[PDB]
Amino acid sequence: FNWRCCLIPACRRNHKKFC
Repeated sequence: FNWRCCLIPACRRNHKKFC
């Protein structure tokens, strides 16, 4: 997982806060 989510749009949309 890591910040990979931050790079993925559909994921960072719900985990913007992660980054």
